Formats: sequence, structure tokens, C-alpha cells
Amino acid sequence: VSRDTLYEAVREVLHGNQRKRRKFLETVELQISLKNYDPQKDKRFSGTVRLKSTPRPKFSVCVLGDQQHCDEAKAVDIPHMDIEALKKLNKNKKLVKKLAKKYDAFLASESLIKQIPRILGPGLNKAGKFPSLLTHNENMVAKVDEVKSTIKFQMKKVLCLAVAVGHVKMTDDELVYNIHLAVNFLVSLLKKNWQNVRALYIKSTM
Amino acid sequence: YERRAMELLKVSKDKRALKFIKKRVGTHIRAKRKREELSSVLAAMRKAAAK
RNA sequence: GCCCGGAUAGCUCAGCUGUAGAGCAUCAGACUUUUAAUCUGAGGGUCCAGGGUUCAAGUCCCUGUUCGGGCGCCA
RNA sequence: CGCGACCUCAGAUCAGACGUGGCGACCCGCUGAAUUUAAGCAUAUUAGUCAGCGGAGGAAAAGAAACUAACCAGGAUUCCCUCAGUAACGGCGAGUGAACAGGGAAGAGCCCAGCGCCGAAUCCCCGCCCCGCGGCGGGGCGCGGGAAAUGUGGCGUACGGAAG
RNA sequence: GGCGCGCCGGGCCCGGGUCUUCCCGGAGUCGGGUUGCUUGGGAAUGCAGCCCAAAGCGGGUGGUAAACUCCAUCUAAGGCU
RNA sequence: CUAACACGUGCGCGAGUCGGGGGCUACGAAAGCCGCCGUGGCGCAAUGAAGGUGAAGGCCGGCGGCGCGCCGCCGGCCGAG
RNA sequence: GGUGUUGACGCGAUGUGAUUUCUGCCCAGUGCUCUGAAUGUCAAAGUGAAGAAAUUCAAUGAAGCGCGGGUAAACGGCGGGA
RNA sequence: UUGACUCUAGUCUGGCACGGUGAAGAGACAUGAGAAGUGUAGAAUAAGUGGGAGGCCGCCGGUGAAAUACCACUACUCUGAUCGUUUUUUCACUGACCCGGUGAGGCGGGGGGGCGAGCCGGGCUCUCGCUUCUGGCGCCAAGCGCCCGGCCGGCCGGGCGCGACCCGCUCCGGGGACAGUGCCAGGUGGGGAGUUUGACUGGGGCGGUACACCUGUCAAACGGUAACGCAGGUGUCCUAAGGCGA
Ligand SMILES: [Mg+2]
Ligand SMILES: [Mg+2]
Ligand SMILES: [Mg+2]
Ligand SMILES: [Mg+2]
Ligand SMILES: [Mg+2]
Ligand SMILES: [Mg+2]
Ligand SMILES: [Mg+2]
Ligand SMILES: [Mg+2]
Ligand SMILES: [Mg+2]
Ligand SMILES: [Mg+2]
Ligand SMILES: [Mg+2]
Ligand SMILES: [Mg+2]
Ligand SMILES: [Mg+2]
Ligand SMILES: [Mg+2]
Ligand SMILES: [Mg+2]
Ligand SMILES: [Mg+2]
Ligand SMILES: [Mg+2]
Ligand SMILES: [Mg+2]
Ligand SMILES: [Mg+2]
Ligand SMILES: [Mg+2]
Ligand SMILES: [Mg+2]
Ligand SMILES: [Mg+2]
Ligand SMILES: [Mg+2]
Ligand SMILES: [Mg+2]
Ligand SMILES: [Mg+2]
Ligand SMILES: [Mg+2]
Ligand SMILES: [Mg+2]
Ligand SMILES: [Mg+2]
Ligand SMILES: [Mg+2]
Ligand SMILES: [Mg+2]
Ligand SMILES: [Mg+2]
Ligand SMILES: [Mg+2]
Ligand SMILES: [Mg+2]
Ligand SMILES: [Mg+2]
Ligand SMILES: [Mg+2]
Repeated sequence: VSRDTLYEAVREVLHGNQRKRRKFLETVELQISLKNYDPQKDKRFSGTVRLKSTPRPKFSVCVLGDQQHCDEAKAVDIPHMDIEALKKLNKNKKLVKKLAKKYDAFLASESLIKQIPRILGPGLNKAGKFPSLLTHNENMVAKVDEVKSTIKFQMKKVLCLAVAVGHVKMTDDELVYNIHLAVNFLVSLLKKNWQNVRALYIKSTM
Repeated sequence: YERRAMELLKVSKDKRALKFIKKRVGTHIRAKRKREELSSVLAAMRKAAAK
């Protein structure tokens, strides 16, 4: 689609905050509708994108780390999960699926995903909230920021999606570039291009 | 012929709309180009009915 | 070969998330002179095999034999 | 109803012009057979040939790429040597059959419509004056008539071009 | 007759480089289907009838039909020599 | 009689060969000349449908390798049945 | 354009050949004509599906064949053995 | 000539185009409006995805579950109906198109008028609009009204309108988006076209195959050797009737 549609629709949603002048932590969303994609047969898609714009920021972080993670995690307000706490929350998966419902996404240590698929790996891989693996930078600052906003474009059996991108206070050509990243990775993720999407919506939480 | 193709694109039958334009124009390249400009015309009509 | 249709206990069929049901045949009991006819009921499926989506599929989607059907060849 | 514009269309022994027909060796457009060959014959071959028809010129046609190429790239058309009896076509039978490249003959390029900007800046015709007149042309004057805005002329054409 | 030369009357008052801003193209045609002829041109080289009948980083060509994707090459459907 | 092919024979040159087409200078429209006019033909290379490939070898010295006495690779020698 | 300056007491297409007396039997065949509705077959164009597309496949199905009535002053035909 | 081969003008049928305007009938759809979303566990009639922390005066928890609850702005299916896209059948319309008539001569409305109907001189609906005893005649306007000019109320020649209504968009009728033509496709097609209609042979024809093969003979003791010489055979058959071993 041309970019001027994005420009006028997004400036109109900034001065169409006048609809409610909302009470909440304001953030907007994308919505997807597909043309003729078969949801049932093969090559169903699940593509995560490294978006470098972080449109969530009211975002919840709790991780699983090695050692050298203790002082830096308790310094910069990151929950260092030890292996004793891994076994503690493994003792009753009801409480960590509360914790999976408490916070948004997890982060994974280097080696302890043999300790995870003991019984808690199959226990809480049934939420879609699998932790993200570290790298050997061993520096979690901006690595958790490049773990967040890795957006899951997902094909489930219904022909509808919606992508949480956009909050009302961020910079504006960067918003239309954010949504441009969203739509071009969506269309290039699909097995067929722009004919395969019926109607892309950008309207807000209200 | 392009009105009838816009009816097929409004009902979103892209394959039979492409086969229709491919018969009643010529080459498959001209078929694809005219199908996509009719899709742009029909999208502009949807936005005109929107706001 | 081809979309297509099908598999369900020894034999015909019913049946979107579980007691696989309706009968036919067998087993054993009661009746009867005796399972001859009746009747009471039970036993009896790795749902053709496998993978996949799903909260789990005998049911949905694929894959793999096996058959039932018109065309394809042949004069 | 009458008058006046314009538009479509008629009649003139109206003023001025123009085409007809001929020859047709060479040339352009169309039509176009069967003999013949295949040891017969029907597809092919004869053959886009004979006959037919139309149209020109001193030459005609062609001609300045919606090209050849696939290279280190050439560069309108026409003609000759070659490519080559090759690639190819064909009851793949008989038979048919180019072009590119290269070497030569010759060699030449250009103009519109459109996009535009200039007070239609443009063209034809009648009358008079001067000149010249056996290729009716040059200069001047006409409150002379027309054409043309439903588009003439000047710049401009893909090699870009225009204005400041 | 033409090439040489002089005199009058009349036409034109013309160019090039750089920079900035503009502007740019030919349609029942191209192309496709089918049919007939022609071609060496072979899943159709050219021509024509009928039907469909466009586009503008478009369109044609790129000697085996077609899809995708790069390239290369010209600018058709107007005209003179 | 023209064209094509084959073989024989004469002539010139000979791994070459030929200007036939173009050009330069009465008989003579002949004749001569070109050579950075050999473009080109035919020959000098065959084979394969095609991608393609494309016409002697040996000996010496050094460095079963194992139940390449063959030899892989390097320097020399002989070198064309 | 002829029939046609015509209109079924006409135009056109056939057979047989005045009159008298008759004109028998056969619709199986080959024709001709009538009817479209069982199973068939059946073109291009149109429709749907599969595929990246050329293309492939399926469905529907005009007349004509098929199938079925009628007709011999239509072509023709019209037995034997004890 | 035809029941030969391969085709052909003609004709029959289908499709496309010229090729329209409506109204109903049957559908397929699109769209707006409206309710459905009862395996369980769960206060529960959870179809699904994605955001979401206070709308408005249930919820963030927690509870059981695979998955949760304000809002919206979405995408799927289902069930009645409004509305505009196409197909299809039928009935119509006139405008392309065809036919007929003519010296293209009174067409369609409306007005004005005369005979009938009944309701209390009245309007409406409908019809009519002047020619029938005769082998005659029939045009080139009488009459009315209003203007006008030449000569002196009188004379002579004029012009206009009613008579002969007005208004209109096809000259009137008959057909009609089918006839028809243009282009394809299928059928039919001795009406017409082009051609073919083997060979051997005691002439040719009919017969036969001596035309491709096989055995014995002929065949004269190598091989070879003929006629339509002689007596015969073949165009197959076999999962064993092939190959081993006993
Ligand atoms: Mg005159
Ligand atoms: Mg012959
Ligand atoms: Mg002969
Ligand atoms: Mg002959
Ligand atoms: Mg010919
Ligand atoms: Mg001639
Ligand atoms: Mg002439
Ligand atoms: Mg002359
Ligand atoms: Mg010329
Ligand atoms: Mg050339
Ligand atoms: Mg040669
Ligand atoms: Mg042959
Ligand atoms: Mg020829
Ligand atoms: Mg050349
Ligand atoms: Mg030269
Ligand atoms: Mg000019
Ligand atoms: Mg101009
Ligand atoms: Mg040019
Ligand atoms: Mg011809
Ligand atoms: Mg021709
Ligand atoms: Mg030919
Ligand atoms: Mg040009
Ligand atoms: Mg040109
Ligand atoms: Mg010319
Ligand atoms: Mg010889
Ligand atoms: Mg010799
Ligand atoms: Mg008779
Ligand atoms: Mg009789
Ligand atoms: Mg009969
Ligand atoms: Mg007879
Ligand atoms: Mg025949
Ligand atoms: Mg015939
Ligand atoms: Mg004949
Ligand atoms: Mg004979
Ligand atoms: Mg002997």
C-alpha cells in the first residue's frame, strides 16, 4: 500500500484521540485479515521479527540466568532465577503459570534448558510463552530490549490476526516506519504477497 | 469486462478474476497489471465509502 | 493411472472431543422333551496403518497400502 | 410569422484549375492456375510462376531501426562476392531453402502531430501601380473578399527539447 | 547550359558552453484467440477476415509453448530523401 | 549449351592455393597491377544427437605403498613403432 | 434475379400414357417424412475444479446419427417339401 | 455412375458481434439490519484472535480450565428478511433492422359538434362526423369579415383570415432485438471437383496364389536349378510343451 494512507490515518488517529481522551495506558494495535490462505493445510507460518522500536513499553520482564547474572540482575531490576528457584517453581506448575500470567515473556539462560524440559518445559510450553535464549555477550542491557518487540506473526486456524504495535506518545514518522516494518515483514512472510491480505487495520484500543 | 472483473474482485475471487482478464485482454502480464490496478481502484472506492 | 468414494467385533450400517451405538451371528442361563423355535442378557474393536492442527480426532487436514465405481488404452 | 447567424446539403454552359486514355522492356499492389516432378496420386513440386486486373517513373520500390546481436559489440535503404545448397522446411519422399557476421559499390540525412510559448504572428483569391514575363513571379496600396481557433505559421521531434 | 564576377530590390537580425526550473509522444491500434493463405521460419515468419481488445519504470524484440526473476536492445500503430 | 558431381589426363604453384567480386592504369568489353583488397572458398582435423573433447612412448636417480615389484610425484637421458 | 403484370381452377417437381375394364399383397431393406421424451453418442463457444501457467479434467449438451410411428400410382419385391 | 478415396459451392443446427428499453417468475450472490454460537470442569450457554487496567456508578486478583469476562474492531460458520450485481424464462415497448402501400394526402391526441343510457338547463363514459334505385356532373371558392391603393359618396384593381379547428417527434401500416448479415464450429452433400480402380497368368476375365515362408520330390549321387509340376504345411500353440537333475 502507499505510505500517504499511513500518514493521514496516523495523524488522524493522533487528533482522533479526541474520541475518548482515554483513561488507560494508551497504546494502539494493528489488525490483519487474510484473503484466501488455507489455515488447515501445510506451510502454516510463524515468523518473529526483530522490531527495533519497542511499542509496548509497559512491559513485564522476568528471566532465567546463569551466574555472573546475580549482581547485574539485582542491580538493574531484573529477576535472577536460580536453579533452586527453578526447582521451586517446578514443584507446582500452577504457581508459575500464575507467574506466566503475571508477566509478559521470559528470557532463557545458556545451559539450563535441560533443567527446563524435565517436567516444567512441557508444563509451560503450553502457554506460547517460551523464554528467549541469551548470547555470549552476557550483557542483558539492550539484549532484553532486542528480545522484547520480536513480534510473533502467527498462523492459527482463524483467518485473523492483530499485532500490538503503536502507542500514542512515540515519535510519528517513526510510528509510520514501525507500522511499515510490521506490514512489509507480514507480506514478505506470507507465501503470496499483497493480494493475500484483505484489510489491514490500525485502529486503537478503542 | 472490467466492471465484471471488479464484481469478481469485490467478491474476492482473484483466480477467476485473473483468468477472466487473461482471456479478455491477452497475456498474463497484462492480466496481472490490470487486475492490480482494478484492485487499487476498488480499494480507493472502499476508502471513499469509509471516510 | 484419475479427481472421486470407502474402511469401523466374525457380517451389514449409525456417529465434531472419549462408557464407540442399531441390528445379524456366537457364548451361557430360563423355557422347553431337547439352545429346534423363544427369551434373558453378557463376551467380542489396539475405529485399515501412520503423521499433523486441536484441549484431546474414530470424525478435520495430509501421507500409505487395499478394494467398489465411470473415463484412459486396446478392436 | 418574418429577419439574421451557424451547421448539414443541393443546383450552376458560374471564375480558375485538375483526373480519364496509351505504350507497358525494367517497377509497385492484388489475383493467380494447371501442365510438370513425385517413375501412380491426393500433401508437396511446378509456384506467388503463366494468364487476369489496377498503378507509376526515368528509374520504381525501399530507407533513416518498436534492427542485428550476445561480442572488446555493430548501426538507414539498395546492389555484388561470400555466408550456403548451410540453419531449416518437406507423404523428412521427390524436392525446397533464407538471414546474421565479414569484404566491397555507394553513402546524406531529416520533418510533422502531440507537450508547449508567441494579440493567427499564417494561407488563398480579387482590383489597381511599377518591373519581368514561352516554368505568371517580385515589390507597393486597398474600412477588398475568403480560409483558419473544430488550429495556420515561427521555435521544437527522442540524436532529447524549451524558457530564464 | 553551368562554373567564374559586379550592381540593384527584398528576406533573416540568427550562435555556443554551463547552471536552475519545466515538458516529452501516434488506439478498434498493440496484443491474445480462432480461421485461411504465404514463408526455410519449425507449439504458428509474414498478411488478412471475425471475436476479445489494452498499457505507461509502459510496449515490442531476445528463432521451443508457459510461469517466476534478472539483463540486453530498440521506441510501433505519422511523413519526406 | 549452362549448372552440379565423379574419375582419368595435361599445365602452374605447392601446405598451401585462387582474385572469379571490387579497385588502380582502333584492336582494348582485352591486357597489366593490387597484397594491410585472402574478405572468402576449398585444403591443412576428426568425432558426437549434443554438452563437448580433439590424434608415440620408454629408461635412469631421488622422495606386495603394502602380503600407488608396480610404481604417484619431481630433475636428466633416449627420443616418433 | 426468374416463376411473378403470379396466389392453390396457380406456380414448381415427378411418374404413367387416349377411351373401356381394373390397379392385388408386402413398411423386412433402401429412401422420404413425422415426434423429441428412456439409456446412448455428439462440435466450437460457455461453466466449474486442479496447478506457478501453458495445459489437464469433470459437468451440461444444438441439429445429425441412434431409437420410434407413417408411406409402395416411392425404389423394389411377391417360395419350397411330403 | 455409385455403397470408391479425399474434398467442395448449397442447405440445416449451435456460438460470438450488430443488439437496445422495460415489467414480472425462478435462482445464485454482494450488502445493511437481527439472533445463534449448550462435551465437560468452571456462579456460567467460553466459537475464535489480539490489545486491556478502571468504562459505568463486571472486573485487575483468586477459583476450575487447554483457553476468560469492561471496551472495540475486528475475521469464521449458521438462520429469516430489506436492498443492487449477474444469469435465466415469459410477457410486452420502438429505436437499429426487414416487408408492403403512395404523386409518401388528412396519423395520434385535444377541442368544437349530432344521435342513443339514466340519474336532478347540468357533467361524465361510449359511439358517430355527413356520398347507396339510376353507365350524369364535380378542380382552378362562392359567401362573410378586416386592412389597402389609383381617378372624381361613385368607379376600377388589390392583400389577409374564416370557409378548410388546434397541437405534435418518427409518411402511413405490418413485423422486431428474432428474421438477417459478417465470422467460426458440427452435420449433410456425385449437385459439382480432383483422382484411383495391384501383380502373376499357355490371350485377357472369372478361378487360384505358383506374391512372404516350410517339408519330401522334381533335381540327372557336392551345392544350385524351372513351369498355374507333384503330395502337403504356415500367419499358430506353450509358466511348461522353456532350463536343469533323478
Ligand atoms: Mg466554369
Ligand atoms: Mg506423376
Ligand atoms: Mg511418368
Ligand atoms: Mg499420371
Ligand atoms: Mg505457391
Ligand atoms: Mg502476369
Ligand atoms: Mg492508367
Ligand atoms: Mg513518362
Ligand atoms: Mg522513390
Ligand atoms: Mg543490416
Ligand atoms: Mg562450401
Ligand atoms: Mg516416407
Ligand atoms: Mg517454394
Ligand atoms: Mg552482412
Ligand atoms: Mg569504397
Ligand atoms: Mg515544423
Ligand atoms: Mg501548431
Ligand atoms: Mg527516431
Ligand atoms: Mg492464395
Ligand atoms: Mg497471397
Ligand atoms: Mg506452400
Ligand atoms: Mg517517427
Ligand atoms: Mg518510421
Ligand atoms: Mg517513400
Ligand atoms: Mg560416375
Ligand atoms: Mg586427376
Ligand atoms: Mg409413378
Ligand atoms: Mg401395384
Ligand atoms: Mg420403411
Ligand atoms: Mg431391377
Ligand atoms: Mg464415400
Ligand atoms: Mg455428394
Ligand atoms: Mg465423378
Ligand atoms: Mg494386369
Ligand atoms: Mg549332378
